[PDB]
Amino acid sequence: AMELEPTLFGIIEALAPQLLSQSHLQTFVSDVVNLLRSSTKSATQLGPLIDFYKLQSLDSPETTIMWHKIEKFLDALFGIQNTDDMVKYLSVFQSL
Repeated sequence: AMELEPTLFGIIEALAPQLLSQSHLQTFVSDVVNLLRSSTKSATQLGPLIDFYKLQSLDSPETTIMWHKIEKFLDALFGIQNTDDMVKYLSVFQSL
């Protein structure tokens, strides 16, 4: 029953309330899933993606931590190589 893009949308908003606008969080989720479903992952395109959004963001201790939780959440996600394990991982973060 879990579908990937709205699940990620919900988790990111729970990690980082109000950090991104609705429109930008959706664009971010779409770019994340595009990288996640790419055939072969090269280097670490994920961190550069996140760094790009972080340039547009606020310096404050709250938002710094929000971005750290996002990048650790996504780093582990991009380590998961099969779908049932991914569902399990996401279902854990759905408690937040």
